[PDB]
Amino acid sequence: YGDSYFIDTDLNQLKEVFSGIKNSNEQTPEEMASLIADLEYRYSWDCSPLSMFRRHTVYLDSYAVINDLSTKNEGTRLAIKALELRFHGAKVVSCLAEGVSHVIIGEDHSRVADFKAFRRTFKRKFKILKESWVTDSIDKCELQEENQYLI
Amino acid sequence: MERKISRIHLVSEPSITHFLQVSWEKTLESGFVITLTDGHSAWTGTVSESEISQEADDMAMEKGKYVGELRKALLSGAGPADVYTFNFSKESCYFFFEKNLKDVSFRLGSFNLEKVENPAEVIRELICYCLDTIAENQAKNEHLQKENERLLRDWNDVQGRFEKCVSAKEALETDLYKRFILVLNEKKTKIRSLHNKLLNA
Amino acid sequence: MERKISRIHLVSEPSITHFLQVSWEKTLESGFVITLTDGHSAWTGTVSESEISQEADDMAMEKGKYVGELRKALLSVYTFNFSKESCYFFFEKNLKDVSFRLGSFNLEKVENPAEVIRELICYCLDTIAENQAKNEHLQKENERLLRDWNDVQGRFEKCVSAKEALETDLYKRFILVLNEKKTKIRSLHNKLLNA
Repeated sequence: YGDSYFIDTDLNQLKEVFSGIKNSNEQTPEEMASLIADLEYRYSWDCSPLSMFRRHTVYLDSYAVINDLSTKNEGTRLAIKALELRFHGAKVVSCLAEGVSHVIIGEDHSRVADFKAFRRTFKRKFKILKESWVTDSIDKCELQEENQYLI
Repeated sequence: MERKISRIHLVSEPSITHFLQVSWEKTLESGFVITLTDGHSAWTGTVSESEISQEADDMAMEKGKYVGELRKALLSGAGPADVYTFNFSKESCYFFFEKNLKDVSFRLGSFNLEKVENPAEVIRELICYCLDTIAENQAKNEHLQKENERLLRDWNDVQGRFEKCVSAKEALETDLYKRFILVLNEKKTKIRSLHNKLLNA
Repeated sequence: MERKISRIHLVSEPSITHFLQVSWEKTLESGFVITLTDGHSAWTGTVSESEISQEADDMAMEKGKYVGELRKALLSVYTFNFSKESCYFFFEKNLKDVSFRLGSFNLEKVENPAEVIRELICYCLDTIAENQAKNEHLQKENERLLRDWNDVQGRFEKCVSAKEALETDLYKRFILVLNEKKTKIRSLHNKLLNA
């Protein structure tokens, strides 16, 4: 490509080099995201303050029932939650598979009974934080340091 | 089943107030009952086969323009610019819905009225339906005010999110390009160093 | 100036209907007037100042059992026993092992049948007009705010999608150039080592 060992490419030259390289779709989104995460972790690029939810595929249980198309939650804030999740790179999923490692319910947290029942059943001990943490991305708009995770 | 409260005031006797309450029932094709009240006496309406037949065969309306006239004359649908002399003869107990259209009095409105079967069934219904209508008005007012507050707060939140995402994109393009330049320059330096070593290997 | 609306359930006899209509005005700090009207026979009586202070002092209990009970009676079970031969309205609060008399408002009867019906007609008409106007203003207000919300949702969604697409294709191009440089590094290492 246009990159040279004697003449370095500045912002504009690198932009032109990238544009000259044709852009298409040849890699699956899952594989491309996985390689992005691996490269970012290999040289500490995932620490960007705007994109940290690439690995954390948070499942939002916006559906009370399963496989029912006769209802539509109009005027609800679930779209706001989806936008907040996709701002940092997290993509929500509506179909359950084996790749989902987190289950998050909406403001209806009075369902602690099923969480208690599933703690004894599931060996995958889930982690549920307070709803203030997600609002901290708007109010504080700052990441949470690792010093909070202590004894 | 419903009472239509329409603002109306008599002209002949301003002290005595009567309501031109055309409380049409559901399935108006089946029929309707007129409701005129004064405080102590009421009146209703009946529908008969002969009455339906004469209504169909006398006025002779097939794809006409009487719906608007019904809405304006009976429900006072006209704007508060033209006064309608819908005076109910209290002394005669005769309601003639004559049309004072530019001071021309044809023989238009003259139909019989039926004796009320029970004034209670209309008086109680009116005094309960007015309260029910006020209560539901207050309820929908409160609910829509709450919805207005929710809309305002979510609009402000998503405007803030729009500003934040614009800033994030503007910083992301620049810092991504800078990181790419740094990585590629480091890789080029690695290539140059390895080539220099191989040149005198 | 306004009128309170409340619903009471009568287990014994539901075939007889009575409605309370008391217009509240002339606050108690300078005398008050209680007006009663069933919709057909109005009894407008003037209460006295000798039944306001002694009500909370005759039995000598907490004043809450009067002020709070009056406040929660308007904001919503009494048994209705109205004597037509005495023209006096009273009600007794009956519970299990608890019985405290509450209503002791003296009332009289008027003869005018036109003043009260005019007041009720004006009240209902004005309430209907004001609630319709306020409600209509509020539907229009919330509907164009919800249109603005829909527009801002759409523009935020498209802006976020554009940002994500730019991030994705920049990542794709950087990945391509990084793979190119990785292959170059591998080839140069092979040249340095094998040759």
